[PDB]
Amino acid sequence: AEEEEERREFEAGIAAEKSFQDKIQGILSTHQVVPRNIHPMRRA
Amino acid sequence: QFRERCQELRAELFCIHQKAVCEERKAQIAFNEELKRQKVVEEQMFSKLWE
Amino acid sequence: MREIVHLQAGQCGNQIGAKFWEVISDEHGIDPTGTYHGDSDLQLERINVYYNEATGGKYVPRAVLVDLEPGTMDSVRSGPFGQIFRPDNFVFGQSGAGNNWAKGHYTEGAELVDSVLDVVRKEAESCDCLQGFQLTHSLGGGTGSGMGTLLISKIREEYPDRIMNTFSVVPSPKVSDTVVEPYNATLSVHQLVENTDETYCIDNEALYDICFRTLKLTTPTYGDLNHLVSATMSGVTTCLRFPGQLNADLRKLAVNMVPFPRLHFFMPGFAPLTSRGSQQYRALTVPELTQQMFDAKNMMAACDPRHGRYLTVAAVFRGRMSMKEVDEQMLNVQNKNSSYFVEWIPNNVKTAVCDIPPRGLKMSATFIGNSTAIQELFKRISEQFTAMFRRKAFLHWYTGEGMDEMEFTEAESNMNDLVSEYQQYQDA
Amino acid sequence: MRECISVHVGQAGVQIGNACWELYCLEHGIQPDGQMPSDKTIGGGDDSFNTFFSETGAGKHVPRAVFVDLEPTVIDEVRTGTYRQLFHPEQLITGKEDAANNYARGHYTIGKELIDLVLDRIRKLADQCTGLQGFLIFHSFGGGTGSGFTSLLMERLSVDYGKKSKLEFSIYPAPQVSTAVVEPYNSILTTHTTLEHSDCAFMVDNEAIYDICRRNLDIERPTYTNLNRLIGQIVSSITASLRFDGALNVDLTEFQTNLVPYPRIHFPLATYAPVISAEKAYHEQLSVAEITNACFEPANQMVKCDPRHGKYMACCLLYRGDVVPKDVNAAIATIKTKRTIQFVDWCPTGFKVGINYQPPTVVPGGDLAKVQRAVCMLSNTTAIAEAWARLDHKFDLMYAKRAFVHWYVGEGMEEGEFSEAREDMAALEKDYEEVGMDSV
Amino acid sequence: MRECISVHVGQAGVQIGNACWELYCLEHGIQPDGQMPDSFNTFFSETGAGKHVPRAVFVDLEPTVIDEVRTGTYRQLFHPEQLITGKEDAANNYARGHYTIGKELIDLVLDRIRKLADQCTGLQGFLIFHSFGGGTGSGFTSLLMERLSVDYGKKSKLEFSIYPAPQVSTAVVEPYNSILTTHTTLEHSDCAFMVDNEAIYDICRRNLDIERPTYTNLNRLIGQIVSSITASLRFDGALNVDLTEFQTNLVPYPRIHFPLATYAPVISAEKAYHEQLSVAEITNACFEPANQMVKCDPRHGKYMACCLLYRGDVVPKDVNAAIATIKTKRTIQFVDWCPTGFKVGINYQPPTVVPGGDLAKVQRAVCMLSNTTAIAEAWARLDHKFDLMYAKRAFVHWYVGEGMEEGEFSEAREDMAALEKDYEEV
Amino acid sequence: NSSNYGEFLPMPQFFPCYYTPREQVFSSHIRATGFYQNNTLNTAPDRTRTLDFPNFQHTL
Ligand SMILES: Nc1nc2c(ncn2[C@@H]2O[C@H](COP(=O)(O)OP(=O)(O)OP(=O)(O)O)[C@@H](O)[C@H]2O)c(=O)[nH]1
Ligand SMILES: Nc1nc2c(ncn2[C@@H]2O[C@H](COP(=O)(O)OP(=O)(O)OP(=O)(O)O)[C@@H](O)[C@H]2O)c(=O)[nH]1
Ligand SMILES: Nc1nc2c(ncn2[C@@H]2O[C@H](COP(=O)(O)OP(=O)(O)O)[C@@H](O)[C@H]2O)c(=O)[nH]1
Ligand SMILES: [Mg+2]
Ligand SMILES: [Mg+2]
Repeated sequence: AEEEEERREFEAGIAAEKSFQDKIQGILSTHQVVPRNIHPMRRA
Repeated sequence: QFRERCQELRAELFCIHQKAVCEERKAQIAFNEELKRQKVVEEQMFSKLWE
Repeated sequence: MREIVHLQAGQCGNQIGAKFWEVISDEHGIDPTGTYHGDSDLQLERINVYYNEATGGKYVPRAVLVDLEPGTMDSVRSGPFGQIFRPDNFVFGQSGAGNNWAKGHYTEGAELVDSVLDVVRKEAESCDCLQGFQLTHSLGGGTGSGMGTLLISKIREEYPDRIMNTFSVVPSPKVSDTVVEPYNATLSVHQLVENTDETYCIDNEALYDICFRTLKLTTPTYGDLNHLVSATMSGVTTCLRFPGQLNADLRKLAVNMVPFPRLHFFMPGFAPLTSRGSQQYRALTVPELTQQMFDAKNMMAACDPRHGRYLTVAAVFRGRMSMKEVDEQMLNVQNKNSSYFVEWIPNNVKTAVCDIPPRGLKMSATFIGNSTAIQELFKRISEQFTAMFRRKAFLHWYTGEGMDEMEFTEAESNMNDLVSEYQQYQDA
Repeated sequence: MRECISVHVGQAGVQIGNACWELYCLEHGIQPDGQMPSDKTIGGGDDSFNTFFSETGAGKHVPRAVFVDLEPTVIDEVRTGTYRQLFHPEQLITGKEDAANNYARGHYTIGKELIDLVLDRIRKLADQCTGLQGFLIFHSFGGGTGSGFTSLLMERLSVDYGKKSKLEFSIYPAPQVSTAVVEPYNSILTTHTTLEHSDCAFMVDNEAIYDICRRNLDIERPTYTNLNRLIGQIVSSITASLRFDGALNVDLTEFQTNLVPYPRIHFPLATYAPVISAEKAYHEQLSVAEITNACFEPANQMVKCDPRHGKYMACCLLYRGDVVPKDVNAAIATIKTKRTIQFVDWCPTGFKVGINYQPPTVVPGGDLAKVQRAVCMLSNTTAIAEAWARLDHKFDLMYAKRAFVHWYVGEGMEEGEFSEAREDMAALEKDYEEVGMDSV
Repeated sequence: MRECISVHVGQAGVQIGNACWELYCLEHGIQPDGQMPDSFNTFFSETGAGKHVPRAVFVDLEPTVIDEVRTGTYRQLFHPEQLITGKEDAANNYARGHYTIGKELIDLVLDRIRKLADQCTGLQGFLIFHSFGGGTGSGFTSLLMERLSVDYGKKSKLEFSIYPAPQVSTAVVEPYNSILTTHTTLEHSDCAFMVDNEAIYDICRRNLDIERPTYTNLNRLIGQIVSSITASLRFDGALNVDLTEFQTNLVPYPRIHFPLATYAPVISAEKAYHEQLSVAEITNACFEPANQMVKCDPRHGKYMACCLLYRGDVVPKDVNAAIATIKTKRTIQFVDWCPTGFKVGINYQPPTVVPGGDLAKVQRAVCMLSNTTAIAEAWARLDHKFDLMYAKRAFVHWYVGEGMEEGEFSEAREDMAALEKDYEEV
Repeated sequence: NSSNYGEFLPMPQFFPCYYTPREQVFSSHIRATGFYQNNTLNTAPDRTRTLDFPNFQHTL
C-alpha cells in the first residue's frame, strides 16, 4: 500500500505539471490588455 | 497572482514591445521623408521668385 | 495561542510583507477576499497565531506596515493579495526620508512613530500571550534603517520579555546601490546589537548568485527573487504552527544559539532549491548534497565557513521523516569535515521535525547557521566607513539634523567591538 | 499629490519652456485646449498630471508655469501660438522694456521694477500645492534678464521659502564660440549670487549639444528647435520618478543627498545616452550595457570639459523603460574594472541607480527616435574646474584694460563688485583643487 | 560567443570584400536587410527585435571606394558607421596617415571598437588584412595595432598580410612602406601570415580557364582561403580547432611566423567533369610547388612546420593514407629535426558556392600549410631591390614635411635585417 | 521658428505602448483625515502566563 501511494503521488505530480504547462501556453498564446493602462489618446 | 509570478510571460512581453516599436519607427521614417519633400518644394518657390 | 505581530519597514519592508503574507496565506488556505477555503481541519486550528478572526468568518492578518512615502504603500493595496489587510493598519508619511538615516531617525520620521506604536498596542491587547514581534526591513535607506532602529528601541523597553526577530538586508560591495550605504549600515548596527534577540543577514549579492547558479533563471526580478528565497525562510516557524514529533518553536531555538548575549547574527538557507529542470533528476531522500552545504554554493549570505568556525548550527525540517536518518546524517557532516567547528562544543546542532511540507513538495528543510566567518562582513563595511569619514565626505546632511560628530566615533569602536568578540573565538 | 512648480526666466527660459511644455502635454492626454479627449471613459483613474497640472471643475488643466521676461516680443508668441488656450492668461508675465545684455541693468535698474509682481504670483501657485517639492529655474548667462534678474530671484526666493529644493538648468557661454562680447562680465558676477542660493545646479554648455547633433545623428545645420528638444528630454527623465511607477523611486529630494559631497560643490554634468536618429535607431541594438559604456565616453558629455583630466567624485544613474534591476548591476562590472575611469579615493561605492517603467515618447517631427531603454547619467566630476579657468582668462583681458565698464558704473552698480566677484570664483576654483588631492 | 572580426583594406581588399563577404553571405543565407529567410554568432549581433549586424570593417582612407561599397547591392547589409573613411586622402604617405590626419578620427575608431567590445565577450581573433601599397593599408592599421595593444594587451589580434610582388606593383616607392610595415607588424599582433597572393594571377587562369579576370576573380580564391581558415571555428566538426587553439600551436619562434600553401582544389567545372576528386589525389595535386599562392619554392626549401584544413567528405582513412604515401617519397625534401610534418582540422559542412567566381561545386576539399624558409629568398630579393632608391634618396621630403624624421627610415631596415638574422639559422 | 513648437498634429502611432501611472485613490482617502490614535480607556483582560481559570478540587 505504501509503495502504491508513492506511485500515485508521482503520477499526480506529472499530471499537475502537464496542466501547469498547458496554462502557461494558453496565457502566452491569448493576450488581453487593461484599458486604463493605455496612453489616453491612443485608446479608441 | 499567477501572471505576476510567471516568467515566460515576462519573456514574451519583450518581443511584443520590440515588434511594436519597430513598426512605429517605420511610421516615423515615412513622416521624415514627407518633411524633407516639403522643404525641397519651399526652396523651389524661392528660386522662382529670385528669377 | 502564541501570537506573532508582524512589522514591516521600508520599500524593501513592504515587498517582503506582500510576499510573506502570500506564502502563509497559502498554508492556511485563505482566499484573497479573506474567507476559508482549505480541506483539512489541521490548518484552521492554529490560525490564531498570525491572523485574527473578523466578522462573518473572515480572517485578517496583524501587520503594521510603514513607509515615509505613500508611493510604496498604494502598491500593496493593488496586488495579488492585499485586500485582506485592514485599512486602519496602514501608516505612511508625507515626504520621504531622502535615503538618509539621520532624517529617518530624528527629524523627518519621529512624527510618524507615535502613530506606528499606537497601532501596535491594539494588535497586542487582543492577544493571549505573545511569543514576540517580528520586523522585516533593510539596512539601505532611511525608512527601513532609521525607522527600523527607532521602532525596535521603542518596543524593547515597553515589552521586554517578548522576543524580537529582525530580517536585515546588509549591503554588499560588488552589488552596491547607494553611496550612503556604508554610512548607514555602520551607524545602525550600533542600535541593533543592543535591542534584538535574534537577527539575520540576508544580502542581495548572495541572492543573485543562487539565482543564476542554482535555480538557473534568466531574468530575476525582485518579485521572482524575494518570494522563492527570502519569503519562505520566514516559514521556519511551522513548529509553532503545526504539530510534529520533535518540535522547536521560535523561542526554544534562540537559547541553543547565542553563547554570549552580543553574538546574534545568522546566515540562513533553504534546502530544496534545485531548478525547473534538475527537479526531474534528483532524489528527495535525506541526502548530504545540499545537506553538506560547506561547499557553499547554496548559502543565502555572502561569507562562508571555509574561512572560520561555526559556533552553533540549526536545522529545522518539514516532512513525514524518519528520526534515525536525521541523526546519522549529523554524523557524516561533523566528521568527514572536521576543523570548521568550535572545539569546546561537541554537539553543535539543534534539530527539529514537523509534519506539513510546503505545497508541491514531498520534502523540505531549513538551515540556520551561526559562524565566526561573519566578522569578515563587519570589517568590510567598516573599511568603507573609515575611508569616507576620514575626509568627511557626505557629512553635512547629518550634523545639521540634530546628530553631532560624537555619535560616529561611538558607532565605529562599537562596530569594531563586534569584530573583537568574534575574533576571540576564531580558533582559541 | 507631489507638485513641482517650474518657473522659467528669460529668452532661453521661454524657448526651452516651449519645448518643455510640448513634451509634458504630449506624455499625458492634454491637447492644447487642456481638455483630455472624450472616448466615453468610464474609469479615468489617472493622476499622473498632478505634478505639473491642476484639475479644474471643467475638463481643463492649467500648468504650473511662470513665464517671465523683460522682453515683450518672445513672450508675445506664446500668447498667440497654438498654446493660447492652455496657459492661464496671467501666468505669462511680461516686462515693459528689455534688459539688453547688462548685469547691472538686469539686476539693479530695469529688473527691479517688474519683480514685485511675479513674487505675488508664485504664491498663487504655492498655496494650491499640497506637498510641494522644489522649483526648476530655467535661465541663461548671456543677457540681462537671464544673468541679473535671476540673481535677484535667488536672493529673495531663498529667504521667502528656504527648505524647498531649487534646481536650475543654465546655458554656460562657450569657451570658443560666442554671441555677445560682454558676457564674461555677466558670467562671473552671476556665480557669487548663485553659489550660495541654488541648492543643486545642473549646467549644460551649448557646444556638445551643438557637437552631438552634427556627429551622432545624420543631421547637419540645426537651430534652437533641435537644441531645446534635447534639453527638454532631460527635464522629463529626472522628474519621471514622480510621475510613473517603477522599481526604485528616486524623488527630487534623494538626488542631492547622493550627488553633492560638500555644500560648495554642487555643479554636476548631464548626459543622455540613447540619442540616435530614426534612420539609425533600428540598425543597432540599444541594450542595457550598450547605453552605459557609450555614456561614459568623453565625446558625449554635454559640457566642454574632458573628464579624463579630473577624477570622478559622485555618479548617479536614471534608467528609463524596460530595464530589469539585474543588468544595471552587471554594467557596473564593466565600468569599474577599467583603468580609464578613475574615481576619487575617498568614495568606494560611487553610484546611485534608478529604474522607471514608462518608455519615452517621441514628438512628431522630433530628431531622436523612440527606444525601449533610455538613461540619463548625472555625474559630478572634478574636471569642471577647467570650464572656469577658460573663462577668467577672458575676464582679466576685460578688466585689466578696463573696457566695457563705463556702461556698468552709472546704473547703480559700483566697481567694488568686480574685484570681489573675481576673487569669489577664485575661492571656488581653489576648492576643487583640494578635494582631488589624494589623502594618505 | 566565438567572435572574429574581419577587415577589407585596399582596392584589392574590397575586391576581396565582394568575394569574402559574398561567401560569408552564402555560408548562412543573409538577406540584405539583416533578417534571415547559432553558427552566425561569431560575426553578427542580434538587435532588439529582428536585425543582424556584421562587425567587419572596410578601412580605407578615401571616401570614393567606400561610396562604391554603399552604392553596391548590400547597402543595409553593411552598417556604414563601422566602415572607416577619411576626409583627406593619405595617398601612400605614412606621415599623413599616421600622425597628422589620423589623430582626429583615432578617438572615433576607438569609440566604435569599445562600443562593440561589450558584444566582444568570447573573441577568438581580430583577423586583419591589409595591403602595404598606400596609406589605405600601412599607417592607420599600424596605429590601431599599438593603441589596441595598450588598451587590452591580452585579446587575440591576428594579421594575414598582403605584400608587393617583385615584378609588378601599383606604386613603386611602396617598398618604403613595406620595410616600415615589416618593422612594425612584429610588435602588437599575435600573427602575420600569407595573403601576399601574387601567384593568384598564375592560378586564376592556370586552373580555371578564366583569362581576362579582375582582382575580383582572384579574390574569390582569397576569400576561399579565409573560409578554410576560420570555418573550423564557425562549424562543428570531428576534430575542430578554433583560433586561440590555432595561436597556441602555430608559432614556433615568437618573432618567426610566415607560411606558404593553398586551398587545394582550385578547379573549375571544365576539369570537374572528369577529375574524380579524392582527399589523397587533391593533396597530391596540392603538394606540387608551382600551384602556390606565395611566390616562392619549398621544393628546394625545408618543409619545416605544417597545418591542414579538411572539408566535406573527409575520412581519417583517406587523410592518413595520403599522409603515409606522400611521406614516403623524397621527391619532396623533408626537414631535419621535425619528423612528421602534418596537423589536421576536420569540417562537416562542405563550403558554400558563390556564382560569378572561378570555382565550382565540390563534395569535399583539402588544403595545406607549409611554413618554410622560402620567404628568406623573397626578402633577399626585396633587399636586392630596395637599396637602389635609398642610395639616392627618393621622395623623402614628402614624408618628412609632416611630422617625422629620417630616423625611422634608418631604424626599420636594420630591424628587418634583425629578423633575417633570426631566419638564417633554422 | 517659434511656431515649430506646436504645429504638427499628434498621431496614435507616436505614443508609448504602455502607461503605468501613479494612482492615489486609495492614499488620498487616508490623507484626508488623520491616522488612528488611542484616545480610549485601557481595557486589557487580566492575562495569566500559564493558568486560565483552574479548578482546585480535592483541596480541603
Ligand atoms: N540652449 C539654448 N540657448 C539659447 C536659446 N536661445 C537663446 N539661448 C542663449 O541665450 C543667450 C541669450 O539669451 P538671453 O540671455 O535670455 O537674452 P536676454 O536675457 O533676454 O537678453 P536681455 O535683453 O539682456 O534680457 C545666448 O547666449 C544664447 O546662447 C535656446 O533656444 N537654447
Ligand atoms: N602582384 C599582385 N599584387 C596583389 C595581388 N593582390 C593584392 N595585391 C596587392 O595590391 C597592392 C597594390 O594594389 P592595390 O591593393 O589595388 O592598391 P593599394 O594597396 O590599396 O594602394 P593605394 O592605391 O595607394 O590605395 C600591392 O602592393 C599588393 O600588395 C595580386 O594578386 N598580385
Ligand atoms: N529584498 C528586496 N530588496 C530591495 C527591493 N528593492 C530594493 N531593495 C534593496 O533594499 C534597499 C531598499 O531601500 P529602502 O530603504 O527601502 O529605500 P527607502 O525606503 O526610500 O529608504 C535598497 O538598498 C535596495 O538595494 C525589493 O523589492 N526586495
Ligand atoms: Mg534679451
Ligand atoms: Mg589602398
